[PDB]
Amino acid sequence: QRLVREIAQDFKTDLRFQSSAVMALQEASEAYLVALFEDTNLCAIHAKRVTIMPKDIQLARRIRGE
Amino acid sequence: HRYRPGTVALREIRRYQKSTELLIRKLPFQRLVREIAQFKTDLRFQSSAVMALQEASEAYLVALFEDTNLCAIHAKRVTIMPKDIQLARRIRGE
Amino acid sequence: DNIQGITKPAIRRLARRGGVKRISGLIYEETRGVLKVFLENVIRDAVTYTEHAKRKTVTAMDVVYALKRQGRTLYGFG
Amino acid sequence: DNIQGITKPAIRRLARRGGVKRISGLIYEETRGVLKVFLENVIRDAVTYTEHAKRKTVTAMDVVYALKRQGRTLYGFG
Amino acid sequence: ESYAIYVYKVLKQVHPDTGISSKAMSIMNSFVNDVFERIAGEASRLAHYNKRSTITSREIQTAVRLLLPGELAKHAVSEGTKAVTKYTS
Amino acid sequence: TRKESYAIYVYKVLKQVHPDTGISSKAMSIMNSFVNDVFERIAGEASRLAHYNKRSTITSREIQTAVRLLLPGELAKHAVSEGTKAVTKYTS
Amino acid sequence: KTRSSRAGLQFPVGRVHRLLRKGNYAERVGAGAPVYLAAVLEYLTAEILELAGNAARDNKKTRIIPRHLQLAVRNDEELNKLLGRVTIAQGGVLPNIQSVLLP
Amino acid sequence: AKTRSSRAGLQFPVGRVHRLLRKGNYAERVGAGAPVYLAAVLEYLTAEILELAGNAARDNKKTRIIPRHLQLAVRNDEELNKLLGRVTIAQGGVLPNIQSVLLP
DNA sequence: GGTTAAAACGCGGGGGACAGCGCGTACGTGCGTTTAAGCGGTGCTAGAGCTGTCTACGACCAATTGAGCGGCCTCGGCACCGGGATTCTG
DNA sequence: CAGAATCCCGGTGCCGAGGCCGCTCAATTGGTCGTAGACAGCTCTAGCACCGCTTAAACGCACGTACGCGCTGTCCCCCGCGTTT
Repeated sequence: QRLVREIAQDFKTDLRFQSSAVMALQEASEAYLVALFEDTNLCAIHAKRVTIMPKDIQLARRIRGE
Repeated sequence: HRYRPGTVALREIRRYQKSTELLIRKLPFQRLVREIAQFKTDLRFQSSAVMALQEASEAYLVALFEDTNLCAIHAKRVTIMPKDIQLARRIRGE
Repeated sequence: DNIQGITKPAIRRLARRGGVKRISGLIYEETRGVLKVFLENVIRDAVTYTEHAKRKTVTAMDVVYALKRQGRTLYGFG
Repeated sequence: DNIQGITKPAIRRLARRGGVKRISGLIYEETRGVLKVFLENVIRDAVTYTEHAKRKTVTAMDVVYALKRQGRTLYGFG
Repeated sequence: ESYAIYVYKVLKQVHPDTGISSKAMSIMNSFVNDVFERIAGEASRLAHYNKRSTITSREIQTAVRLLLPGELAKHAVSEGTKAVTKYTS
Repeated sequence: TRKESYAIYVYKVLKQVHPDTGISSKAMSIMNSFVNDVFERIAGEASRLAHYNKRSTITSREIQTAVRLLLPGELAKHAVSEGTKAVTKYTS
Repeated sequence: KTRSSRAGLQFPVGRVHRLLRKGNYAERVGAGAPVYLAAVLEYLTAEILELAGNAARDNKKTRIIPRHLQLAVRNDEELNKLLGRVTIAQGGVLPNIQSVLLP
Repeated sequence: AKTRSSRAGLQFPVGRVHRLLRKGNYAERVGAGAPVYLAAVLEYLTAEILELAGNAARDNKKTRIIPRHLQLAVRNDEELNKLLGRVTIAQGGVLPNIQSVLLP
């Protein structure tokens, strides 16, 4: 919540939030990160590695189109 | 005289990235389309339709192969392999 | 069997345009399968549009509408 | 610096849910950056919707519309 | 207003002795809304491509055939046809 | 039968930003496609917004909101500037 | 009598008709459009709920929960295709472990 | 009598945009200023893309603008590339790009 | 129906894809200390929300008339072909 | 330093980008009317703030071997070229 408030301050000063509005953001973020890691694990495995590397994340984002 | 393996490969890469023409022959492609369009028997086609299909198909294949090459490089390989395409299509969401 | 008409030189040229230097011998069947699937999807949508339109002839705008439906948005054909 | 509030074990937890066995030491910052970018985009859209609506409070429906605009439909907060 | 009571009436016909939570109810509400919006927008496009004023059962059927997967689409069309037939007969 | 297009307008723009420059028919068709695509995107976004706030009328405010939502970076800023300038001059 | 009774459906035809006439989709609507759409919606809802109930009975439960909806949708070939880009709150993921990680 | 385009100082037609809005099933009413704003936006975008197209033509020593030039202009500009990231241009080709590890 | 660009087939052998090994230390499993995330309780109120004026605004209608789509010559930007000097590979 | 590719200057001539002329239909103006909604006013509840509290959780540290890595030998197969259909 503090992070969301901080980054929102950059678009409009003195805002106010709804609890559900933040819960939805948290849900979407958790799902997005989970999907990203799911693809990244496949990338790492294709690299014949157990450990997961930032380069794998970058490749996942690149191929996905981000 | 022989050019060393890969040199002519790079030459082709350059010249075909420079050019803008189509790569697939029109008659085989038209036969393929009219064959797999048999959904509804006894169909008729505008030529522009086949031209747009060819364009879209070549574009899609180029876009796919780019990611294939990216994967193969990530795997520290020069040669692309089917597993690279499978990974590309898996991550792409197909 | 017209899928064999997408020849090895053609696929090699497409790859070259893609920036591939070295091609395995097994790429061509997979490429044929993928092209077949994509064309089948697009053509199914196009034929659907044509049948709804009550037309014998499949128009180019129908192909464009299918591609827009799948998210390709081809320009240059209206 | 509230970005540091996204704890290292929290990122490990998300990875564990994803099915990652071993985590490298730089994954955490990269994830912090990614999450920052994503939240920035979504929040920008949501505040845009709010300011168009003349509201000062940010409704959850605005977050939903923004996520839809990005192309990630969310069921539950309707 | 929403579709909650209608969802219940549907639920009790396929599973008599079961319940459903409010969160699940909201999820189903969202799903119904989403499918309705998708189909309606597709039908509106189709009615525009042929320059026709009216959206008809044919238009909705075209949209359904375009939108759903096959085995699902076939059963959907069958059910819709049965319903529209019974509506007049 | 006659049909609408944008060719002459695009050509007039081009003659303003490049006094000596030709454009091919294929390019003109692509430009028509682009104009139509952007117009559709903006209009549909504006209708969606107008529906969210239960408004019968789509006004310049909704269009501006749509453009801001749809164009990234400084391009949106310049677009808004141009539209506002044009409207302001239109009123007077 | 209600049009749903005539059509033998369960979802309300009339509300769908009003939404169509109100949602700015076209100038006119045929009498049969709302009935067909309602039938489609009823069929889809029944399918989803049937799979949800099956998922619930599989875990010795009597109340359908979002996790059950997630399992039902994702454990189906076509529904997953239909809802590929939808995130379900409190839904979670499918348990699976890559075979190259197990000892 | 003067045209609304002339009264607004624009080159795109206000009236045709107005008609397309009122005949496009978008809302019950259309604001008198909406078409002016939209026409301005479209004219700006057109000029923006054509400038890079002409720059590409000059770079390639050509008088006419060709789809390859449009491809180069669009893909060589970041904002346009983000805006049209899901658009395929016929006879547009691709960008020259070779990975640094493929060549010695 | 004819032209010839193209695809397929053989061959040499170089490219690199692969299995295997010894090694270094990064991240795992485990512990003890510290932090502050959540509870709940009490409180204020910003701001969302529900009653109601009226004129600013757009939709619609008639009459007018010139802006835009088209047909038809027009002509030069460009590809094509040729002889030649000149990078680059091996 | 042979020799295969490539760029360079030049001539040929065509086809497609364009100017001019016609004339639909659609864009503008003046005018009438209904009501959309901007606004004025009264109502109140989730959000926000402070506080004491329990304890959920993060974190630093110890230290082991799992595994990420560089290097080697070698043979699997792909390219490059020539021939034929």
